[PDB]
Amino acid sequence: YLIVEESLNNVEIVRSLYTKWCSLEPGVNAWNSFVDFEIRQKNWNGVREIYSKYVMAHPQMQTWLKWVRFENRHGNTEFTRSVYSLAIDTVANLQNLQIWSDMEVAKLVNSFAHWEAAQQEYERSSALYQIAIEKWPSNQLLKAGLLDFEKQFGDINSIEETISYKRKMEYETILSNNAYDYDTWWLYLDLISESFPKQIMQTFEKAIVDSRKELSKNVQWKRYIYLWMRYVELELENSLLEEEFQRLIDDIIPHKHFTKIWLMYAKF
Amino acid sequence: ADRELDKEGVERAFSILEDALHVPTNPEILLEKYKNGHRKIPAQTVLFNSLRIWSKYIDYLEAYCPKDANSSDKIFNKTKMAYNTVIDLRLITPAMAENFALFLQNHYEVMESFQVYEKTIPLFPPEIQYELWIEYLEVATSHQLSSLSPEHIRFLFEKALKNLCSNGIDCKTIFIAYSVFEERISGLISKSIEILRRGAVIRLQLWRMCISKAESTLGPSVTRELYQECIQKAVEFVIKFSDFESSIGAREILAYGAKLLPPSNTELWDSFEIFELKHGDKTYKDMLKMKKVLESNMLIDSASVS
Amino acid sequence: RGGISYDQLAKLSYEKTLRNLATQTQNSSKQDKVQKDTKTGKITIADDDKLVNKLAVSLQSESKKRYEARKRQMQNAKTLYGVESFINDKNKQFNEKLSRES
Repeated sequence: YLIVEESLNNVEIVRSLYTKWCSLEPGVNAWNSFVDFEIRQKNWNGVREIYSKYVMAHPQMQTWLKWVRFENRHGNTEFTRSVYSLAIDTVANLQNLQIWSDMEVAKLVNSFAHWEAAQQEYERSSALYQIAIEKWPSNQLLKAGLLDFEKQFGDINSIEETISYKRKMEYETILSNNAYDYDTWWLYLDLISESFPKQIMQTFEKAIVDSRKELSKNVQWKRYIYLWMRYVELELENSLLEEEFQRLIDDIIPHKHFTKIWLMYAKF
Repeated sequence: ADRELDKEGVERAFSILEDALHVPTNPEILLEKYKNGHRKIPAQTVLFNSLRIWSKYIDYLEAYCPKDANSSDKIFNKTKMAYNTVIDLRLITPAMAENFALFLQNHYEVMESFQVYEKTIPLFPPEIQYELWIEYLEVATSHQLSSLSPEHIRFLFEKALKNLCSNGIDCKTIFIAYSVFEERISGLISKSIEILRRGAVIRLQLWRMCISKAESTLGPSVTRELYQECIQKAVEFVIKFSDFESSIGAREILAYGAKLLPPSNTELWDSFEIFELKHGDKTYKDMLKMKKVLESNMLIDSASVS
Repeated sequence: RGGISYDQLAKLSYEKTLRNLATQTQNSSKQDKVQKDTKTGKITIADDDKLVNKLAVSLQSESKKRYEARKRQMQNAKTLYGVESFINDKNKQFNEKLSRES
């Protein structure tokens, strides 16, 4: 019906035909040929009305991101962020319906941010990553896509702040999977001692010395020992040295109160 | 441009060439309407697209900037916006993307040159990213101004190393750069499982062999696990490597000679292996002759099968 | 790989004829309503007779072109293969059809 009325240059009959055909919700081949029809006719106000209806017929990001590929092709900045504001609110407004996946919402947040980076407003690029991670703490892809934005456009202390978290989650998930890989402990502790000094920093050192029997194992405890020792220390030292010591207790009594704690740790 | 650069100043050479490079409002529509236009739309409007115009414009800027620029100067602010406009126009070739990152590192803008590698790798296809990841990972570990944390350098490898072996490239160097730097900043032999992954990706024999030398320095308990995993033409070479490991630290080696000869055709190199294992001793030419006897009998059995 | 579905094939045939209609307007440009009778109920549309002619000619041209592009395929494929035993043309087209199965 269309290409005959295209051939007759009856532009008002293909438009009336497409309005009916897109009312019966047929699929994405019809709408994409209907937005390509108005580009031919230069009706820019009409094709913007279609994408208002096209996102309501096919709610999915490749229809929303097609509409921002339309607007960024024309460079109208006032219209593009209006579509960007409508796209990210509808994900928030319709969160409970569960129709956009975690990988799917990450494409919207990243394409919003990388457009704001090209519009020289880095403070809007940066703040939306915080609202999206808080608004969705579940999806790791939006958190990980937050990092690549800081890598490209952020100042170096901000990257190191965020880098320390992704390394924290990835060291945590290997050690929960792999039982005794003692070389990842000696970095995971030093991940927290370097950049995560806090109650967690002490706590993991408990959680490590929980996991600590190998020759490969016990020197990790030596690390936790001095990590504790650099900062009780005798009390945990006696609990670990209980592995078995008659000569040790005779060595302990002669040089514990007589000489130090460092002498006490020498027995261990 | 070239006649005016000699007769008049380079500022005059910029100004006649600035008029070429106005990026008006929208390059996507103008590029497409020019390509779809059947010779009617002039190329006066889509003159910004031309790479040749940009490179020799930039090469005037990068030659005119002083050796110490330090971002206070107008020209270093001018050549950086002219370089960043090429990346935003997306017409940047990978040798030109190196020339800008090199440009920032000479003028002490090192921590912004890591942004330069970061922006462009996404845009390029692999087999070209491998040459940018060498220059990016090397500045991270070798250049003196780059003060990046050891968990940040390890991010730059295992973001690349996972991404770049996913599309499928040999990646012999990146494994070694993640292997070499681990002693200079961290200083433990986690190197093996970092380099085992080179041997077992999903050349490779030349990554597996040099490192199984390295743990014989440290400790024999993590050598012998590799000797087992090393054997699981190329298969025959792996068997030879296992025999060498046995010599460093003999019955397991001879039985391995059998396992390798039974791995595959010819097997004379394996005979050289067992002969090497026999020669290594400072006991009786009896087990050796028995060995050659067993190998000869196996060859006779193969002839019977044929 | 694989085949193309009918909804996808109809779009590509839709897109191809638009490019034929685009260049037809470009080759033309290079050289230089609705009335509803209330009594009958009928609707009448006034349109250019040239564009009705160009619609009618192009469909005949596309019909002849596919008629000739298949006719040469009939004459070529008859004179390609003669190795396997046949009896008539219907035997030849069937045993070739067995070759596309494997």
